[PDB]
Amino acid sequence: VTLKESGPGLLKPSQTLSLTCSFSGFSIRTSKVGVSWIRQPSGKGLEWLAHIYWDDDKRYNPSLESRLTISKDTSRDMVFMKITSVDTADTATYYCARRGFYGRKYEVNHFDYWGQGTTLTVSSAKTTAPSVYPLAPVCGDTTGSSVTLGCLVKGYFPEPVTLTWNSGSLSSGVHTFPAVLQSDLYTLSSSVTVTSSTWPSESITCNVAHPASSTKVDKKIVPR
Amino acid sequence: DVLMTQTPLSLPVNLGEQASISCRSSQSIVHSNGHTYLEWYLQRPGQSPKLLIYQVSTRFSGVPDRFSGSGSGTDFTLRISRVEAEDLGVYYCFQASLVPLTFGAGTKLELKRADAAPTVSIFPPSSEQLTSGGASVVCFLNNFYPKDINVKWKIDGSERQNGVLNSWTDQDSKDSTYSMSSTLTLTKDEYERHNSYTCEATHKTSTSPIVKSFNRNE
Ligand code: NA
Ligand code: NA
Ligand SMILES: [Zn+2]
Repeated sequence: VTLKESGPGLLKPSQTLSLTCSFSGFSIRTSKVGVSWIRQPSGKGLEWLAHIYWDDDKRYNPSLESRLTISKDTSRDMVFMKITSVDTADTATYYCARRGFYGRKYEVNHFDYWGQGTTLTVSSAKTTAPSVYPLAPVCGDTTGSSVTLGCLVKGYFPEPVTLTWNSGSLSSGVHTFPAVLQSDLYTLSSSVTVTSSTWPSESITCNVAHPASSTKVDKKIVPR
Repeated sequence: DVLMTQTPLSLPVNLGEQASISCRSSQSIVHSNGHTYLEWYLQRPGQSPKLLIYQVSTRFSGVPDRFSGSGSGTDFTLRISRVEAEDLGVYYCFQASLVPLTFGAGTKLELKRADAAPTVSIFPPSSEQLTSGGASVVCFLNNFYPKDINVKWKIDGSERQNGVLNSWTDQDSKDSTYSMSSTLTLTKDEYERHNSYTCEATHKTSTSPIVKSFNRNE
C-alpha cells in the first residue's frame, strides 16, 4: 500500500489549490476505506481538512469547509482536494491519509497509511535573488577570546538557498537558521564563532547560492 | 467543537527513562456506536505521521510494546516505558469521534541535558543594507539549554515588538542545546533616529537579564 500526494508547489494568493493523492498496492473501490486530507501549516501542528468515505459521503472541517471540495475517482485510484482562494496561511505540507481497518471490522478504523506529503508555499513574489549582508560586531565586542560573525540572507524567493563559510572550510562553530517566510519572501541567517586570533587576521566570508535565481554571492565580513 | 489539550507540550527525557503524555478532551469522545476514536500519532523529524495507538489502548501493527495507551471519556495517557532514540519526535493525540476531527497541539519528546547559558551576540546593520534604505539588527543566542527563553528588543530603552523575525534550530544532535536568531528590521531613517539598541534575554541560567547592546554611533 502506497499513497503519494501531488500539487502545484507554489501558488499566488487567490488561486485554487488542486491536490491529488494517488493510491497503489490496493483498490479504493474494493477496500471500502475512507480517505482524509490533513495539513501541517508552517510552524504548526496537524489539522484535519476533509474526509471522503467509500460511498462518496463527505465531511469537512467547519473552520475551512467553505473553501474545500473533496472528491474521488476510483477508476484512477485517486482522491482529490480543491481549496479555493489560497493565501499565506495555506502554506503547509498537505498529507493524504487512508482510514483503514483490519478486514473487515469497519468500526475499528484509523489512519494506517499516510503519504510523504506535498509542500505548498503561497506567495505573491516572483523569483527573487537574496540580498546578502555581512554582520560584523561593534569594536567593543571583539575584545574577548572568541568572536561571533554573521550573515543575513534577506528577501529571496523561493526556497532554498545554500550558505557556507569560507567555501565550506569553516564548518565548526556555525549555526545556520531555518528560513522564515514573511511579507512574501524568505529570510535566513547564520552565525560563526571563531577564536579572536582567527579573525580579522584571516578573512571570513559567507557564500550564498540561490539556484532558482542562478545567483551566487560571496560577502567578506569586514571589521567595523 | 472538541478541543484536545496535551500536556506537556515539551517533554525532555533521558533515553531509557519512562515518558508519559496527557491528552484531555473538552467533552466525551465516545462515538454513538460505543467506540472511543482516540488515536496517537508520532511524527519523527523529516517523516510523515505514523499511527501508534488506536481506540485509546490498542497498538497498531509494528508498534513496540513499550508504547501503551490508557484512559476513558475525556482523559487519556500515552506511556513509553523506556524511551529509545527512534521515539524522539512530536506526538499528537487525535479524536475522530466528532466532526471536526481534532488533534492536540503536539508534544515534542526531546532530550534532557544540563543547563547551558546562551552565548549572545548583537549586530548592527551593514553599510550595504543601509544604502538600500533598510536597517536590520540581529541578535544570536547560541548553545543554550533549556529551550525556554524570552528575548526582547529595546531601542532607546523602549520595547520594540514590531518588525521582528525569529528563527530557532532543532535540538543539536551532538550537544543537545538550542540556538535562536532574532532580527529586528527597521527603515534606514528610523535606525538613524535612534541611539541605543539592545537584545535582552531571560533564561533560567541567569538570575538577571542577559543584555547585549550597541550604540549606532560607537
Ligand atoms: Na463496535
Ligand atoms: Na523611532
Ligand atoms: Zn467546542
